[PDB]
Formats: sequence, structure tokens, C-alpha cells
Amino acid sequence: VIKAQEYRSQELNREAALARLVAMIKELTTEKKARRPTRPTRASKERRLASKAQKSSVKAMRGKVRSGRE
Amino acid sequence: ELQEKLIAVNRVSKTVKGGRIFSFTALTVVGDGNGRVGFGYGKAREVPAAIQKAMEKARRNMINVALNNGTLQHPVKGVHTGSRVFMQPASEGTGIIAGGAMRAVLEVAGVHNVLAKAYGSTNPINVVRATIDGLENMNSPEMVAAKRGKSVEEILG
Repeated sequence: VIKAQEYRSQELNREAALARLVAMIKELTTEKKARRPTRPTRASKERRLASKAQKSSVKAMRGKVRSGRE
Repeated sequence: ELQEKLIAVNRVSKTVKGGRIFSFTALTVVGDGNGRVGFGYGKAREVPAAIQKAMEKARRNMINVALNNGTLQHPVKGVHTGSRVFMQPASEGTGIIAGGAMRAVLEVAGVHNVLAKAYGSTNPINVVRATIDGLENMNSPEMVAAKRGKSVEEILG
């Protein structure tokens, strides 16, 4: 439903109502693009694994030492 | 003869310009089990040598203890470097209720009956020094009746 009264003569109002209809059908028929959700970077994956290995390398020599002598 | 109980081993580091330097710091409490007791800290680059070197200082750093019947003489506190330790004489059955790094020093000092506790920080070196502090500043009825010129019957009642 369009109520075009922004102009004076019916030619202007008819072209204007057709313009509003064209515009609003265009706008209500354009769809947003589908957001492709990214995965983490391989650089970040290897950074993660390297941090893992570093904290593990520390914790290895950390803590209680084993022995076989008395 | 001579109980030489290890207590702890720790892997210490030095972080020299090329890389870390891993050492090992033993800790060994030695003693006859009748009043003789000492502790040697000891550190070296390999655990056998570290333990041996710790035993060396533990031996040459012995102290006496005037203990009664294999138990303490009176409840004693042993504060040292933020590690407070409350030890208490017990009766002929209770064994040795001591924490970590304190069971060893008590068993080797020879106190068979004791009730202990380790307040504050429970770092082995600190609790060892603390327990030995306590077992050293302890009073025996002989010593007390000697300080106060008094008979033992007079001191003990």
C-alpha cells in the first residue's frame, strides 16, 4: 500500500508511487550475504601447540625428582 | 648405629647465557637415634654425589639432644623462617605423628613417641631447621634443676 502525495499532479504522483514501489520491492528482495564463519589460523594453531610444548617442557623438569639410591 | 635418612631432592637451575644449568640439592638427616642428630643440605650436579655431599655435612654438623625415654620432655615450639612447628611428647604407643620432612628427622633423632604439627610454610629445609631448633633448645629436668639450684624432686614437683 502506497499513499503518494508528495507532488502535485497525478503524473508526478504516479511516477513517484511506482518509484517507491520499485525501491521497496528491491530492498525487500535483496538478501544479506551469508557470513562464512572462519576457523583459526594455522599460525595460531602452531603457536598454541608451541606454547603447549613450552609449558610442558618446563613442567617436565619441574616438581619431584625420581631416584634409585638412598 | 647411624640412621642416614634422605628427605628431599630438588632440581634447581642457574640459567647461564648458553642455557639452563640443572643441579640437584639433596637433604639428609643423620643421627644415631639416641639424641645425636644433624642435617646436611648438600647440592651438586648429579644426584649420587649430591646425596653423598649432603650426608657429609649432616655428619659433621651433628648436635646432641637430651630426650627422655625416646620421647620429648615437654611440648616445644620451633619457629624458623616462617615455618613454625609444634612438637609434643606422647605416650609409649603413639608412634611418630609428624608431617613431611619432620617424620624423618624425628625417627633419626630417635624420639619414638611424639605428636607434631607443621604450621606456616612446610618447605622441607625450613621444617628441618625448625624441628632441629626445637630439639636443641629443649629443657631436661637435670638441666633445669641445675640452672635453678634445686633438686630434681623439687623441680619435678
